[PDB]
Amino acid sequence: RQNLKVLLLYCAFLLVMLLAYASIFRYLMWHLEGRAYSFMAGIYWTITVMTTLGFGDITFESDAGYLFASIVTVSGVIFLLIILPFGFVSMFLAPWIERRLRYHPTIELPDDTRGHILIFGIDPITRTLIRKLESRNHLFVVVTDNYDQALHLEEQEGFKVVYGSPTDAHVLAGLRVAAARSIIANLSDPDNANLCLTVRSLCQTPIIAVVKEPVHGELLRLAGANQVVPLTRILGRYLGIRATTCGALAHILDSFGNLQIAELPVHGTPFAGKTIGESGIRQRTGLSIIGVWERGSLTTPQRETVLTEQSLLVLAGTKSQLAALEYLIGEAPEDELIFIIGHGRIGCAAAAFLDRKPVPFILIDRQESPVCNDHVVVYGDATVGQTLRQAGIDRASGIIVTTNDDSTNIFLTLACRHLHSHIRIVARANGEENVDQLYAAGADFVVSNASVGANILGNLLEHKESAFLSEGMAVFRRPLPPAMAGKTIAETRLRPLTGCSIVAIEAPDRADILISPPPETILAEGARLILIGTSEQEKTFDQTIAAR
Amino acid sequence: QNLKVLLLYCAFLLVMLLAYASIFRYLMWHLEGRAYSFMAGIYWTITVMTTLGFGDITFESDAGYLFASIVTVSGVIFLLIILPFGFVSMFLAPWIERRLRYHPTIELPDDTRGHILIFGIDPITRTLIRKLESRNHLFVVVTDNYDQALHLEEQEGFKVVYGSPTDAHVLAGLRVAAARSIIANLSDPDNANLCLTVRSLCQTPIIAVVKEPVHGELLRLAGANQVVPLTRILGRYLGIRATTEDELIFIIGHGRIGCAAAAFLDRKPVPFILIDRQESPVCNDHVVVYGDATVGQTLRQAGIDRASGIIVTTNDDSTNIFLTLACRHLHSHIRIVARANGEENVDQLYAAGADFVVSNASVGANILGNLLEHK
Amino acid sequence: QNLKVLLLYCAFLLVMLLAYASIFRYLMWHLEGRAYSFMAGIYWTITVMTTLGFGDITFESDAGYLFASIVTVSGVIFLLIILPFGFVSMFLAPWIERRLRYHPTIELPDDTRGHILIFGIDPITRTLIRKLESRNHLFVVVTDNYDQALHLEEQEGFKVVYGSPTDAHVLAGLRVAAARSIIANLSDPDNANLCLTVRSLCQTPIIAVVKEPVHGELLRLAGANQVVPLTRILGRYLGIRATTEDELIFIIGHGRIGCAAAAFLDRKPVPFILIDRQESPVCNDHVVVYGDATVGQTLRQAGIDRASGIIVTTNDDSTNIFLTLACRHLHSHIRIVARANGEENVDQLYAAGADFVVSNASVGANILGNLLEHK
Amino acid sequence: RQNLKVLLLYCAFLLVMLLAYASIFRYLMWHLEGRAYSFMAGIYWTITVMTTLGFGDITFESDAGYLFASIVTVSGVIFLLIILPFGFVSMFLAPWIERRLRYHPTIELPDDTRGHILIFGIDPITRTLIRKLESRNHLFVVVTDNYDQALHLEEQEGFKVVYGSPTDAHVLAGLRVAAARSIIANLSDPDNANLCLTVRSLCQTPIIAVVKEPVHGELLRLAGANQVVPLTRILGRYLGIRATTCGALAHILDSFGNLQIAELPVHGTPFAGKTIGESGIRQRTGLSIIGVWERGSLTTPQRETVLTEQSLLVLAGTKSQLAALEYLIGEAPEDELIFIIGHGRIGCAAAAFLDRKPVPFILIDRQESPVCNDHVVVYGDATVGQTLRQAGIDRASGIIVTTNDDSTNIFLTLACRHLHSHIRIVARANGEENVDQLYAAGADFVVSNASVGANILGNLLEHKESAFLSEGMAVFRRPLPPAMAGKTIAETRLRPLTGCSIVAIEAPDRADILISPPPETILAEGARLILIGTSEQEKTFDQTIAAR
Ligand SMILES: [Ca+2]
Ligand SMILES: [Ca+2]
Ligand SMILES: [Ca+2]
Ligand SMILES: [Ca+2]
Ligand SMILES: [K+]
Ligand SMILES: [K+]
Ligand SMILES: [K+]
Ligand SMILES: [K+]
Ligand SMILES: [K+]
Ligand SMILES: [K+]
Ligand SMILES: [Zn+2]
Ligand SMILES: [Zn+2]
Ligand SMILES: [Zn+2]
Ligand SMILES: [Zn+2]
Repeated sequence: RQNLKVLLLYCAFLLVMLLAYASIFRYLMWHLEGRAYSFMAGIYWTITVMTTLGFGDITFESDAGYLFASIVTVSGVIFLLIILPFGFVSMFLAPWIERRLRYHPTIELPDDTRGHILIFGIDPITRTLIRKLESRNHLFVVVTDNYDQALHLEEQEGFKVVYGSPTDAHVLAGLRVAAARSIIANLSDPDNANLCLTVRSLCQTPIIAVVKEPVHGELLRLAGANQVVPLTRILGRYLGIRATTCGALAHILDSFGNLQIAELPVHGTPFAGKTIGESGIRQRTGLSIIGVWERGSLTTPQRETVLTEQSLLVLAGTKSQLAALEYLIGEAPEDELIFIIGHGRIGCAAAAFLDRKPVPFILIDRQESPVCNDHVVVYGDATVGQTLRQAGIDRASGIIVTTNDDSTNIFLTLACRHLHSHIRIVARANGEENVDQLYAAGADFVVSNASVGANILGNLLEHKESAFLSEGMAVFRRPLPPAMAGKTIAETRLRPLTGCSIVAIEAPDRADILISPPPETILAEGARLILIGTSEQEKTFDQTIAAR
Repeated sequence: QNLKVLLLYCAFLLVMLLAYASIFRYLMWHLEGRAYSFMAGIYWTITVMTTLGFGDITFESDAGYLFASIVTVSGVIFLLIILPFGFVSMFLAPWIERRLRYHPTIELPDDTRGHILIFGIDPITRTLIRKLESRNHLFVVVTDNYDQALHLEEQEGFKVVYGSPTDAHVLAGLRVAAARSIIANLSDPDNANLCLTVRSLCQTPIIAVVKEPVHGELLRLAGANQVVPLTRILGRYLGIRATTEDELIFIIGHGRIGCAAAAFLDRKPVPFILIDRQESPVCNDHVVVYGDATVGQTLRQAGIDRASGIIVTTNDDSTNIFLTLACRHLHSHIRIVARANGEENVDQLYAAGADFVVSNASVGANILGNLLEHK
Repeated sequence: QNLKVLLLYCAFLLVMLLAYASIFRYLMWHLEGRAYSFMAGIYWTITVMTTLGFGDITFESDAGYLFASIVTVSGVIFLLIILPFGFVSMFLAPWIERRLRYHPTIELPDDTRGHILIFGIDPITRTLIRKLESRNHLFVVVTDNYDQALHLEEQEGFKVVYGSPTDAHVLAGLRVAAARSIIANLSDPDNANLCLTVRSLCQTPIIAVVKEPVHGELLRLAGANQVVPLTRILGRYLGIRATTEDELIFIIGHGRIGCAAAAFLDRKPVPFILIDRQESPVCNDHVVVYGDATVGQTLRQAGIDRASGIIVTTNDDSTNIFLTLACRHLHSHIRIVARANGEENVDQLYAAGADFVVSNASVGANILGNLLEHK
Repeated sequence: RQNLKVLLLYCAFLLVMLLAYASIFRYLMWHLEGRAYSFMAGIYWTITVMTTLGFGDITFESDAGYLFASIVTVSGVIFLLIILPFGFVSMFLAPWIERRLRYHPTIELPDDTRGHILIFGIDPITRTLIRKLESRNHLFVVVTDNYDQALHLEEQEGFKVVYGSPTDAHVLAGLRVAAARSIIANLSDPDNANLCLTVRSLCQTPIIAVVKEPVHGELLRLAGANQVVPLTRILGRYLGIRATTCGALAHILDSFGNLQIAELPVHGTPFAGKTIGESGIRQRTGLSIIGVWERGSLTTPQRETVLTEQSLLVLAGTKSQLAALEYLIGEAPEDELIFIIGHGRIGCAAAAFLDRKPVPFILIDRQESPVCNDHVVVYGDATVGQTLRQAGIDRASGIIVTTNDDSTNIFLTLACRHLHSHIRIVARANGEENVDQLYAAGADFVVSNASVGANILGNLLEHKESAFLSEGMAVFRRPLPPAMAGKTIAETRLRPLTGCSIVAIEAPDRADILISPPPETILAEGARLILIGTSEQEKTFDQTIAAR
């Protein structure tokens, strides 16, 4: 842009210089020496002089003609010999060298820039959220106050990088935060607080803050943030659920008090190896298989679907419906004891989780946690010798390996699995490049940080048409009224009446479900509906069915 | 400088021109018997050196060949090598050489007078500069830190010099004698060194910002014309804002300021609690409640409930904000006074819930600024 | 690459030449009725583009003027801009661009086979390289450390790649499948990661240098074809050299080696004293006498007098030298075995008084080297 | 050198190309078209073609002539249009940019380099030894293994800088250590040991090692070093001598057992304010004023010389002669108590000194000395408040301020002198740029590290014709034999007879001395000689006087 324009702007000047001279010449030849020259001769002459070719076939004779020739000559040397080779070189050669040779840190965004997604605080999660959602070519812009880090992210991108204080309002003004589509506040909690209060001072643009300590959750909504994600606590959960010898029930959401969305690791459970229709999970409980999570993907349930031990079943149903699956697994193993190696915010979160549903564990680390005063820790280097065995890794029913270094995690998983082939080992993979290797070391399940993080933010980013809608709302299930047996969702006109929206229609006699049905969907008899609206829209719903 | 070297070389070139154009007209006459008009001589000489080469005006004698060969090369050496080099070197070097690698300015020009020497850059001084360059005073900051001279050179509005502020030779190059005023905002021992050294070269007025108020008379002693105990003052402004029985003021942060503020609330007896993480390396006369205020029930275990005032005094604004935000959530009616190092965060401490905010940079600049034009 | 782009552009230029020289001869004939020999066409075309401009062969019709104007510019664009650029860009860029700022090599060519991947550079491997490039094997070292890739790139004899040795995509670019052998000389957890990852891409032989000998079977388990417990071995070589009653051997230095050596002198019961400064982060089974050996009567308070042998095992050669020098001064007849990390200091440990010197780099290279060509 | 040669080598080729072409042309014109051209025409043509001037007055006509013209044309564009502008630019423009833009670290010395002085371990002392002895333009070469430090020393020099391991023998080989004049080993003691053992492996070049811990002195001579300087211990001495309220006697050398070279701070002594002849120091004791040290300079004593309080008197005489000056000062003040603020190697050395001649002191510091277990230290920050007064700085007779930071030293000296105007304050100046300011703060005397260091090394460097001669020798004084009353030193021919050398001849009845007398010096009656030879040369001396 700014360099190419300067180029052919200067070419327009040169062509003007040409056409001018070629005519001044034809004038002089006529008015000085009495020679009528064709126009092309004027061009041909002028070119020949400036370019310093100088054929000498067309020359002047009067001193006056000498002067104008001398002039045109120099004008060739100044503008075709100096500037034009300079400009061709300066606009082409400078970018390759000046910008690799020394950083020219981008400090501001263009005036017109809109629709971008501001990333504040780069790390494995966000870096993975970027590589994943640039598959829709969103304009991802990351920001850093760290000069040497802006260097790295500028040479390898994918995403434009800005260098500056994320709290300085003037900086945020140059980032056109008002015209932004969404802002990801992935800094420290006090910086996240500063960040939000500052953005709320310039605009109202949606801010998804990733909070470290879950207690600071309400404090960041308070700082302005539209949605808060306690990632460290969540990953701890996913670890504690994966470690419980027999796959246990995990509660995801309490939609008012009507419906519970939950999940279940199929491992060590009578549904493992068995299929969906074979297990007949919906039939015996009345539950709703809203989706199955196997190989890092969200898929719709099928009857012919075999549940691997590695699988995770999402659920939806009443409190007495979930209860029916805590008995269809369904007995706890005697002498449970889970080693949690690593007392980060995650290992601590996981230990807080295994506390919530009482399973005794041992927290092993090297130094004491700067954050936690409520967890007793066994102190000692796990890498060095008999440390795990002195704690008694022998009577353990599960090892959760939670170091912030993947290479170490691998080496423990490798060390444990060698030492005990049959025990449940759950590891944690910061960088998702090491996921495959924790499995290959012997991990029964691997929780990739980057992957789980990106998936949450990603979903919260493209659901951001109704994510703050979904926030502060209740989701419910309604047995489809027989009056609408055979009628379209569109023909029924449910949303203009009630305000609720259909997200899923399952079969009357099947574990199969149709999720996010199109407006042209013809309803069926007995088909069980599951919708999302306000608490009060679930309410006025029952009329607009009775009304019409 | 670089421009002078350019058109000095253009004067030489025009001399070369007028000379050659006349040597030519001489030769044509004295070698081959051709009288050429002066303009023809210029026109020829230009045509040769510029290597255009029309060939309408040529010599014939071997002698004429020689002078033509000479004028030809002189064109290639001075219009083909130097003049494109010089146009490129004076224009292209500054954009690249100076962004690409630092050429640290080590000295001030001979004639430089009326400048205001800044020694020890920080939020205060940086704010004193943006504020008093609205009268376009020549602000010159100095640092012994190479990597810091880099930052301040690319972003300016003030020229930056790299060198030891205590080395007398350095101060001599800074023309301290002809200076209008000197701001000594370093450590107390450095400030002392700085003054004793300037008093050795001149008598130029020196406004020293003293950290520990006891060292105040020691710096006037080092030469300083006026001494400003900024940390003590900001503590005062905090203690005054927090009172305005069962009075009880939490002071979160035991810096020199929170300690100054606690020393202030002592002077007019109001009971307070000093909360911090580590013990103050400077104070042995204030009892401190030790514990991280960010982590959980720390403030409540001290009893933030029967408190009539919280003074939030961390040296990090983002943390101050997050406390003010945390306190005001926890207690809507109590007087919360916060402190804003960088004045970019002032608005946000208010927005968090601060009943009053004391901006360091702002209060500092205002004092120095006033002391500078009242000088 | 860069050379190809050059004479590819020369082929285009010669095409431009032969084309123009014929278009010209055509025009002269079809425009003005002048038959020109082919060489005249070349000679003209050269003369125009090169901007020489003799003016002996010129057109007269406006049409001829146009084609001449065209050929003229085509000379200025392709002989005046690109050809001097390209000669400069392919020649001048490598000397400057690559010394001036690093362009870190991130990947290996498609066809690269028969190479020996080095993972984890240090005195041993660096010595294994200088020794086995006497058969001109393609040694490629890898590092995730940017500033270390710089050093190893300017001083080589081995190509350097910058990247995570555990990232599978990185290993894919290194053509690990077509590799001849891989040397895993990282930490034990990294070595484990490294192997499990290579075993995921290929089955290429991996010689892992294991630090703690207990992790030996764990690395064969990670895939490694052969495991070398170098630290344990060097300890052995030290313990053997120090015996060869009242036998009593001082082992100065409680590294993995001095600890290995002490474990060795345990296996065939000879009483010793382990002297160090801090406690070993790895060993809880060796009692150590704590105290700085450099500072005064430390060795004599332990009783270096009734000792039958000193094993000097510091990870600094200059210190080892200074101890060996200090001991041999203090006791001429006692058996002193020292350890030489860098083999540049071997001669000096002898010269200080070492009865035998165990060079780390040398013993390491010899083992790996043998394991590499016996492979 | 290497770049200029490549330039005019290429100019020789160009002129060859010229003279060749100009003759090929004249040949062709004759053998192709039948035109005899003068030689100058050939040059003139050839120039005109290659330079792309192209007058077109002299052209060919045959196709053959076209070819050779086309050839000469291109040869102009390749060698006058590409290389010659490149080479003019590359040899001129590269040094200014390539070398400022990125370091090209000098890794080796030229083959022929001899007579240089290798500096190993740059610091205030050596940097001052360099600025001082480049006033004789010696080739000072400093060496460092620190890349970022080689950068600094290369841009500011004065002295060429080499980058490499000073212990690596190959490195030392490139430094041509064999052809070296002298080597200064100013590294750590183990590095100094390594350095010497390595140099002794390549050559025998003289090595002056600056030893930190004085106990390691004999260990470095053992490593090869020809002379060892325990600088830290010496500076401690100079501090302890300066602090003793009344100027005390300090013993410099025990030449066998015959003669003692000593010194005396004149401060607080009855010679202060008084002159040399007025005090009549030589007269009452028999001592020899070998030189006076006032303002950082070594000067010959004069009778009309006033001894300031700041002065230091060097001495030479027997054990009973020095004794006579420990009573002419001469009484110790009651209640002596010296604060030594700073427990470095120097403050510790100074405290070890004030121990040797029992004066009670207080060692104050912040942390405990990693090196000393024999000095009890009062721990506490001296900058912070009542720390000095709680130790009782009130009953102190002297403060020695010995921090490794000058700005702090200044601030203490400034703080003490404020607190106590009359007490003896001795400070220490690392960098000699701060010396003036310690005085201006109130220091009664300032010991500049850099200055005292350079002066020792400097002297040891230019005395290196007889420094190792002076080492292991004894210096003596002899009452000039009356037989040589009126005879020259040269006429006497003392050195070929005895082997001793005259360094000083003083007057029979004067405190004045003539030092390093020229060979043409006519002796006098009673004039007292002081010479330097071997222990055994002082012996055989008494014959060669009795012989003739
Ligand atoms: Ca991996
Ligand atoms: Ca802000
Ligand atoms: Ca060596
Ligand atoms: Ca100074
Ligand atoms: K012509
Ligand atoms: K003609
Ligand atoms: K021409
Ligand atoms: K021409
Ligand atoms: K030309
Ligand atoms: K040109
Ligand atoms: Zn915890
Ligand atoms: Zn305090
Ligand atoms: Zn051990
Ligand atoms: Zn001591």
